[PDB]
Amino acid sequence: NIMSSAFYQQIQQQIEEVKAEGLYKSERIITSQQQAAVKIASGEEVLNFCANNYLGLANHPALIEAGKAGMDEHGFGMASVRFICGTQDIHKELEQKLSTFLGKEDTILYTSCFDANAGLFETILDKEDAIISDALNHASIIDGVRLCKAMRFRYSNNNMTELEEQLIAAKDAGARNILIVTDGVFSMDGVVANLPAICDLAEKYGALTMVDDSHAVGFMGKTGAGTHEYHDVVDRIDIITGTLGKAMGGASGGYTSGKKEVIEWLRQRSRPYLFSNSVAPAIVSASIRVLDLLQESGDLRDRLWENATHFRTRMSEAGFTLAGADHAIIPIMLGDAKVAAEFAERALEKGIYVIGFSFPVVPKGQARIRTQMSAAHSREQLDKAIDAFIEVGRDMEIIK
Amino acid sequence: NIMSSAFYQQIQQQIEEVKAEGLYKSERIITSQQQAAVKIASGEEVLNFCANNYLGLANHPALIEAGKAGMDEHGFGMASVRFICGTQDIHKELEQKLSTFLGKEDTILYTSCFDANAGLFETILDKEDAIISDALNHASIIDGVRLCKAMRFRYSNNNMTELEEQLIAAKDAGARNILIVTDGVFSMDGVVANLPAICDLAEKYGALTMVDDSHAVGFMGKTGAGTHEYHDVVDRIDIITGTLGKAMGGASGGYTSGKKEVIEWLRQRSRPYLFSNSVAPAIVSASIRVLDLLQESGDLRDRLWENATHFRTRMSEAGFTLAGADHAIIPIMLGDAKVAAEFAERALEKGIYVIGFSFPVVPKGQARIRTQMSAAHSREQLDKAIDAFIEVGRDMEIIK
Repeated sequence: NIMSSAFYQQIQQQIEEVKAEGLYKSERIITSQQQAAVKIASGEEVLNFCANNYLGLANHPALIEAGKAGMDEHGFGMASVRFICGTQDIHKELEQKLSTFLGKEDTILYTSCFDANAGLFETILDKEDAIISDALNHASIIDGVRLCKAMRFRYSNNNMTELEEQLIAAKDAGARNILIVTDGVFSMDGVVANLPAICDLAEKYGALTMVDDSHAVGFMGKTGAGTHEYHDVVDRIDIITGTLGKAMGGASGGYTSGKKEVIEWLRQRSRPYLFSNSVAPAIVSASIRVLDLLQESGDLRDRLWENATHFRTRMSEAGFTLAGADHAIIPIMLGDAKVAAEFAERALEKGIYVIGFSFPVVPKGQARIRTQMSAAHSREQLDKAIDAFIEVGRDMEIIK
Repeated sequence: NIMSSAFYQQIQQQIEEVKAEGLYKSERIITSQQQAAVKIASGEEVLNFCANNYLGLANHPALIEAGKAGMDEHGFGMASVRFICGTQDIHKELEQKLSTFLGKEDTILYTSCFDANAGLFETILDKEDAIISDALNHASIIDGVRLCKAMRFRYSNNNMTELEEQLIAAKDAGARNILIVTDGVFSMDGVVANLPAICDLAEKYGALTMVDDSHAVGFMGKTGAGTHEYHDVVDRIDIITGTLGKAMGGASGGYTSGKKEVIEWLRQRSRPYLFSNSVAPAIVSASIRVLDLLQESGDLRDRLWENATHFRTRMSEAGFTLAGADHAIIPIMLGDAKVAAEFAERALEKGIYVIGFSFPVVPKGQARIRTQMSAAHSREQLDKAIDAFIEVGRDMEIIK
């Protein structure tokens, strides 16, 4: 417009500062499908070690055929919200299937877990209530709590002592309902949350439990229901949120599961559910097929855990410092941010695709490179990757 | 448990209160594809007049086959965000295609327009800035503004005088940047916003303009770019948000379009873009096919507008009071809430699916039934609908 010139100038300045601080996120164009071997625009094939394709279902032919079948049987889109004319039979079918898979009474579907978390806390909790969140919760949970008028309390990561202290402070504040929100798996450390201690403190202080099993559902546990099956704390965890964009396929969608009263109140008052388009029939059909496929074979889970144990053993032997325990997310702790950036660059030169993270996302100087295992990797590709990692670590004067 | 029971009991009380006021939203299961004739679980075929399938693309065979082609070429899902390893070539292709279709420099894709509005205001405007919103903006815009630390200003619907007053109050308040947010089409009145007067006031007071063309893109305008093409105010509107869940297919997805600096800053800082899964390849391929198909024939637009003119003329003759102008949304103004509910029930008995709206969404007593035209309706089905509507109006002592 007129004054716009100054406005965009400020934005450009900010962008340039982001480039100066070394935090500019650049997207790498992919020309192939989502699998273990990915083709970039430069023509090179690289081994992908930074995708949430834990079970390799993002290119599974059964899911592709189920999506085609869904598009032929129920159409491409709904072009309406759920309560008007966007609810098909496959939606309720997937909801019942998810409720039985997770062991809850009912579920409600969103187009993403971001909107599932955003539309939960404000719909349930008033000013009288209180929310107690782990300090390292996901950004969607943080924004959803920001939309909630409840009393807000945080406790440092996995510090059950601070959790009990904040519970006491919540009771003293006169809180009606108290909700404890936590990720099932902290997506930057590869550590599973201490669910038994949380449930015990909840029963001690009479509080509700919410778990975000986005990085857990599909393979964590005996049936892969999530971390609530990992610690055997089903029926003690009240609300469970999750996504389909991780192990459960990798397309899109989210869900919230709990007793029918909460789910009805969500269908009546959750703003993303009322003012956003319904879930596409292809994704719903593919997710139903995902649930069936996970009921048919635990082979992919065993492959993933074998890959994880092999990676952890071979990388711990070579002198690398690894974090986390008992999960497909294995971070390589590097310390300095520039070291993490150079490690990612060099590993890309050797044909391995990884991503490092520094200050605004993880503390300084605890810079790390988050490698993510996958059931699509074979020990040929795994060993090629691990060898490349050890080569880069030796070249950078890291491991000796 | 115990406190769980009390919590769910209070929730049940709230649900029962919602049922007492006659505001319980119930979902009707659909067994057929999304088209003009929809089959419910009771076996009946009904004519749908409450879906945003303006061009009938929700069941278009070209989009279904293009989605199958996309799933075969680029997979089912990405299982990663855009800046990690979720950006394919088709994503950037669709972004450039949309930027040229809308006449903007660049676009950015989200999994829904809800997240597009939620991730815009907080990313751009600080406390130094100010936002001036139409009092009747969509819920997604409201939630996005709620996340912004800027000064908040409202002006009554289409009241350019109050808009100028709030612009003056914002300049006097010392606002650095001022942004005027508005829907292109108000989805409850069928009225297009007074974009020329808004642009004139913005140029007078040096303010940015944002338009949410969700109910406009695809058919409003000469090429269907949106209401900014309707009023010929491209380059005068700075930012445009929109969805693909309406005329552009009806599946899911959203976008924000503007100058390249803003889109870069969004790719670097928009929280839903950084912490939510990328758009599925099927939807992206189908949207590219949508843009091509809309550039290949203006037949669907002509069918939609012919249906709209026929409906408005024949319903205005029969004595009905219709609102709106120059849009596929035609509200039948009924006044009383019980009248709107009974009209919807009776029209459902006649085999027509419509939805009425009363107090918390539209003023009392301005109850209305929002009929939405579609290029999938044929004059056979359209005339059957209008006959049913006139029958209901005669039975209810409304029209005489």
